[PDB]
Amino acid sequence: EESMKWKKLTNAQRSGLNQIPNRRFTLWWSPTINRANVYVGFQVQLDL
RNA sequence: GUGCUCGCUUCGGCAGCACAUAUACUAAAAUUGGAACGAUACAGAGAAGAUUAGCAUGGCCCCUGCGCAAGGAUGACA
Repeated sequence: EESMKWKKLTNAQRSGLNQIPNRRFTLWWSPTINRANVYVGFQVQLDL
């Protein structure tokens, strides 16, 4: 992600690269955000 | 069918008369065909650059060598 910070990327490529911090934050707090206490509703299993 | 004709005619009947005027995708049944993104089976990183190593070229500035052209200043008695 650091090496790609300056490599002449298109706007759509950079927009899809400023999401890694959000993905890492969501994964760090995943045992709390994905809880079924928060987000009441049906649960879905990843098929692997 | 109902009721009526001063009709034939008998109450057993007959001839005529008024009203009735055109429903239905019509259908109960006939058959043989073509068929999932529903399951199981497979795969499943389901969103990234699709790369980095040398050398040479190209630009600028010196230094050295060779060539071409045009030149400058200087040196040498018997």
